[PDB]
Amino acid sequence: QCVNLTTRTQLPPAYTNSFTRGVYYPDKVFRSSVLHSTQDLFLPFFSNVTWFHVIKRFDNPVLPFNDGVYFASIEKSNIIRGWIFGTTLDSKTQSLLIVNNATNVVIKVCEFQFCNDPFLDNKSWMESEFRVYSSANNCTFEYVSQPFLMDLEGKQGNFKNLREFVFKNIDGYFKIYSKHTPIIVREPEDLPQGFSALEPLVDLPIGINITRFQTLLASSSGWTAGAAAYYVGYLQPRTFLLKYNENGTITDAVD
Amino acid sequence: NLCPFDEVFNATRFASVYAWNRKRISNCVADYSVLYNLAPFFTFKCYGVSPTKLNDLCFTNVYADSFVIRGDEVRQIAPGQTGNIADYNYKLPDDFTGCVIAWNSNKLDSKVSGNYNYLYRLFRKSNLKPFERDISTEIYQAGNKPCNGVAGFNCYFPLKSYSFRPTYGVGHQPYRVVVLSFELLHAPATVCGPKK
Amino acid sequence: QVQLVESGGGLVQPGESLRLSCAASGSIFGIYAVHWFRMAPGKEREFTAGFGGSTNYAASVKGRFTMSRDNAKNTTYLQMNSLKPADTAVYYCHALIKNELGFLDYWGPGTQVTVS
Ligand SMILES: *[C@@H]1O[C@H](CO)[C@@H](O[C@@H]2O[C@H](CO)[C@@H](O[C@@H]3O[C@H](CO[C@H]4O[C@H](CO)[C@@H](O)[C@H](O)[C@@H]4O)[C@@H](O)[C@H](O[C@H]4O[C@H](CO)[C@@H](O)[C@H](O)[C@@H]4O)[C@@H]3O)[C@H](O)[C@H]2NC(C)=O)[C@H](O)[C@H]1NC(C)=O
Ligand SMILES: *[C@@H]1O[C@H](CO)[C@@H](O[C@@H]2O[C@H](CO)[C@@H](O[C@@H]3O[C@H](CO)[C@@H](O)[C@H](O)[C@@H]3O)[C@H](O)[C@H]2NC(C)=O)[C@H](O)[C@H]1NC(C)=O
Ligand SMILES: *[C@@H]1O[C@H](CO)[C@@H](O)[C@H](O)[C@H]1NC(C)=O
Ligand SMILES: *[C@@H]1O[C@H](CO)[C@@H](O)[C@H](O)[C@H]1NC(C)=O
Ligand SMILES: *[C@@H]1O[C@H](CO)[C@@H](O)[C@H](O)[C@H]1NC(C)=O
Ligand SMILES: *[C@@H]1O[C@H](CO)[C@@H](O)[C@H](O)[C@H]1NC(C)=O
Ligand SMILES: *[C@@H]1O[C@H](CO)[C@@H](O)[C@H](O)[C@H]1NC(C)=O
Repeated sequence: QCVNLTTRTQLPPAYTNSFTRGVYYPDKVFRSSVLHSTQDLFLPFFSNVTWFHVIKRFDNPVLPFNDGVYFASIEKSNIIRGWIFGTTLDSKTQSLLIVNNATNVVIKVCEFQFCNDPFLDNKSWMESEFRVYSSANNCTFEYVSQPFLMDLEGKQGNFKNLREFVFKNIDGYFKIYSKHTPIIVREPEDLPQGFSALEPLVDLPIGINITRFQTLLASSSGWTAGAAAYYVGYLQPRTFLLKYNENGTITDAVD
Repeated sequence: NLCPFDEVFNATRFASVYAWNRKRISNCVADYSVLYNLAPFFTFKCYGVSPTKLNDLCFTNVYADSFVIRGDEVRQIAPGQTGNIADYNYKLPDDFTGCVIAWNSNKLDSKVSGNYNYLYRLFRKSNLKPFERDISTEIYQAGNKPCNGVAGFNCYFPLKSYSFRPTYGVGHQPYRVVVLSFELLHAPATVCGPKK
Repeated sequence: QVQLVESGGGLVQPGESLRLSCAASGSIFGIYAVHWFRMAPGKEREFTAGFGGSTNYAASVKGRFTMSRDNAKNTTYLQMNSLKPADTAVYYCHALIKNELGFLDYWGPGTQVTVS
């Protein structure tokens, strides 16, 4: 149940090059201090990724999905809550909703009728329109977990918390790798250079066709929020060489 | 992890056969030892695999159907079996792969006035397909003479009600029955018990 | 589970109307197949009135059994206009209503009516 939000003033998006991002653990097998080569789905260096900055002005159009997407976002208040996935999303194709609220995480595999502009948000946060869908007829899978180290509420200022996601579906099972990058005090423009090696979260034994997707942000209108910045890029299969350490974590990777 | 078989096997009441209570169980761990060692179980015969090695076999789907019938017609559970309850209430196809358990609940399903809370469909013009529930209860007509409104000749309700009382002995035992199906599916196997 | 209770049972002279209804208390997911029944001291189970969007009643009493369906309070009403001395029987309401379980089939305790 949502009125047509409108209040949309779209502008051309930005593109920033990928310096060092797009690295994840290939598998849950323990090694130590060795050079090993891999050939898998990866992120090219210095390629453009779409930058969206939101400060009124709102930026969340439809986002096509194809063979995994690398996402990043830099913030204090964790304005983003959840994501949606599917193919048509109109009470005919299986839909996946994910969101980690204040207390826990909810993963929903069911059939739905969302709003034209689904939302969960006026600087003070309200949980209004949390139930963006209107129908929950054919629900199959459910799961609950602890919230992904979200900061609750938040005051506008610097952006310390950098969160990056590599959502992918292969062999039905969906895999999520991520890491929390805090205390980035430096003024954010373009992207920082960092050697992250995103670590596993869940390996849901589900699977559907996903062609596009969207995320969720946080008086149906008149909402007021501070600045925020996030980043989206596609993935392609390539190869790399990785060096472990004596502990067994990657120190460097090269193309 | 434990699959929620307890509430199914320890349910307070079992629904009618025409409203056969069936549940899909998925995404858990189902150990068969406790159910196998459950002493008051009387008959437990399975049709697809050996009934003592289900734990190492992992299946994606679990279907459980629970109900109460007479002790006389328990052998009507077999797939393709004849009988009014099979024809008008619930039928088992001959290709069904699964298990079936039956036991006694005569001490709780006996009414001094006669247990008439259980009902069963008795008339149906088109035999129900396997694994189907039919709820329509219009005034059935058989002969070419049109039937509408009141009951009577060629106008009989398609349902009948059981008669169970404690004075009844052999042949009128109210028996609890559960039927388990694990028909293989393209979905990956999820439900199965621990392996020692 | 959801308990069914009967209200309106009382001593009624032959010739006037009786209003008998079955209220449901508990976790009710909505009203479903409900059938009203009678049994005299000496006769066996028979179907008296109910449904079959199609509503059925007994013989020669079609215009006397009038129900009123109310979903806001998840309970209906039944009215027996112009009762007869041959209708001395205990009415049982059986409802297959949806609960936490897929459905529940329960028989109302019923109220005795003595018409003579
Ligand atoms: C952030 O998100 C989490 C979930 O990811 C929310 O936490 C859950 O909140 C719901 C209610 O909002 C809680 O539901 C309540 O507890 C029971 C849940 O059902 C379970 O019951 C047993 C386990 O006890 C199992 O069969 C199975 O696991 C079920 O999932 C129920 O008692 C209630 O839910 C249902 O009750 C009846 C049952 O028929 C229905 O009629 C109701 O309509 C309802 O659907 C009850 O509502 C749930 O327990 C919470 N889980 C956890 C882990 O906390 C947070 O609330 C949310 N934070 C917010 C919104 O701020
Ligand atoms: C493998 O992991 C260990 C543990 O994370 C790494 O040890 C880290 O570095 C040195 C030893 O190599 C140590 O640092 C010490 O930190 C304390 C404060 O905690 C400080 O007081 C000491 O003076 C010293 O600097 C310590 O073991 C550890 N430091 C941490 C965890 O902060 C080790 O380097 C890793 N091996 C690699 C990366 O090859
Ligand atoms: C929103 O607009 C779309 C298209 O203009 C329309 O189909 C829909 O019904 C509208 N919904 C509301 C709540 O106004
Ligand atoms: C995107 O990449 C192309 C490389 O062909 C580059 O020319 C272009 O400048 C990039 N986009 C932006 C906004 O810089
Ligand atoms: C749910 O599934 C049934 C049977 O497959 C279908 O009839 C119904 O339309 C579905 N509901 C949806 C997709 O919302
Ligand atoms: C995905 O689309 C292909 C197109 O041929 C289809 O064969 C397949 O069944 C679809 N899978 C799902 C889960 O929708
Ligand atoms: C049902 O309850 C009894 C009594 O505690 C218990 O022994 C039995 O294991 C229960 N059933 C199941 C399937 O656990």
